[PDB]
Amino acid sequence: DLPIRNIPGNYGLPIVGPIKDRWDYFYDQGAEEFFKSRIRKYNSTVYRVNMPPGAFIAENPQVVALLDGKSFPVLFDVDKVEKKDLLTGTYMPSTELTGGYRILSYLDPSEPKHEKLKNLLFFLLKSSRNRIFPEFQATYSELFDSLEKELSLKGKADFGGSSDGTAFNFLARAFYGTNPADTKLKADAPGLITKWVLFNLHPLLSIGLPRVIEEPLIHTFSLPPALVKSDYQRLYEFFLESAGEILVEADKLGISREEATHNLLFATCFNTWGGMKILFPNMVKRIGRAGHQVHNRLAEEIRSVIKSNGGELTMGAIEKMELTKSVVYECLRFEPPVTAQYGRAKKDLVIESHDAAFKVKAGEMLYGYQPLATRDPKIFDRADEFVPERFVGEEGEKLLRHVLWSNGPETETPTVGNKQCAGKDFVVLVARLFVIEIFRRYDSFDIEVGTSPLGSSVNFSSLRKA
Ligand code: HEM
Ligand SMILES: CCCCC[C@@H]1O[C@@H]1C/C=C\CCCCCCCC(=O)O
Ligand SMILES: CCCCCCCC
Repeated sequence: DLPIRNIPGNYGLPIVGPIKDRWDYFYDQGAEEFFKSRIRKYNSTVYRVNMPPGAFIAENPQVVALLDGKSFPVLFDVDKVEKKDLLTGTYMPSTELTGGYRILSYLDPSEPKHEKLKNLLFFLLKSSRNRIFPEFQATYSELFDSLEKELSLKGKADFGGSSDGTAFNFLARAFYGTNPADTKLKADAPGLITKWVLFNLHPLLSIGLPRVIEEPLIHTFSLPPALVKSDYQRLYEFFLESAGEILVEADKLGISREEATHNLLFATCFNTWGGMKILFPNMVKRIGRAGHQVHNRLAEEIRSVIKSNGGELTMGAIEKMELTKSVVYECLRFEPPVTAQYGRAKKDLVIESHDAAFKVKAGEMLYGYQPLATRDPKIFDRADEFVPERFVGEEGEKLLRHVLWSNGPETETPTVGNKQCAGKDFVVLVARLFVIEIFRRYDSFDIEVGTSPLGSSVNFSSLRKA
């Protein structure tokens, strides 16, 4: 059996310990090296550490970090961890930001409204099933038209600053059969959502600014929700007026119209649009870096399969695209869009890692940095390499149980009883559609890459048309 080890690490002195750890995390090391340096120092993938934000935003920055793929899955086990009010970690954004409601993502499965609200989103997704393909193809075709246009003018095309409007338009049309251009939102949604997301997540982000500016402005106190209230109201009235069909189902599930609307706003703007804002530019970055031979292989597969399908792109056609499916899973393994999962121990636990077991007490906050679980070299070969074909074939597919992007194994299903992403299948689908749209149009591409507060900044510098 595994030896019991004391959990290494410490929290330093009051006040100054957490501050120095925050400086390492944001400025002097960055998240990955913050965690890896401590793995090396402590010779352990489980250890005590302070997490941001602390200061006057979080009451208690103290966590036990789980940084390997054996220990991490404890965070999925709803019998071992409580998942209440910890979506964003050791603080929770004011409910003033969300209409006075505790939204679904913050609810533990023991709360009755968790089941109701998750069932509502499952309905939203199922009801959209026949709109996803045509609306994705229409909106993303327009995006690539715009990018070609920009490349011709500037010699480079900024992906993110057009793709955010594309994603919102796509979601409004797919989920609600509504074109935002036909509404009072016009083209304003990305700006409105970005500001509101910043008010929620600023304690966890760096914008770029020097620490002497950022620390007092975004890392010490919460930004006042009052300042984003009017912007949120514009979004709210869009959802109230556009979500008629879904609100009928909310009524049947026994959810108030107002509670339903705030929840649809959050699922659409925060979970979906926000998640896509991180994922899509990251996919362009990693696929871009994979090189032109990989691009050509994807183009050849995708185009051949669609030709075999009489030119009609369907769910069944996608199942034939082995490399495409594998590349999407490899993006999600290599660079999980949301890196931080938390859970509070409900009872005394014994957590097993690769070489030791550790005991934690009821009430301890557990934290996982997902990239260290999904790039764990004790689980994956070539763990730090992006390998496009990793998940191709029977043996490769077995490894999907260790892909964790959805807050559960990729082989498992989200349910009302767990806290796995309600949109799991939707995300994988639209990520596949995104790769398909690129390579049906282009043989290959080149990119330029920079940092962004969320995800990556990506420019196309060449788009080689078919
Ligand atoms: C690329 C896009 C997305 C990413 C990266 C993503 C990722 C995640 C992650 C990591 C969690 C776990 C949160 C936690 O720490 O507890 C989560 C939960 C959740 N996500 Fe997704 N998600 C995406 C898209 C979507 C979509 C399309 C939906 C539509 C329903 C959605 C709805 C939810 C909901 C409702 C939860 C909370 C589930 C519950 O309370 O049981 N997300 N997501
Ligand atoms: C703008 C929010 C994007 C993520 C939405 C996705 O639905 C899940 C929400 C899960 C956690 C919320 C906090 C996300 C912070 C993301 C940046 C830092 C990180 O990756 O840990
Ligand atoms: C980076 C914090 C700026 C806050 C914006 C307030 C808008 C009135």
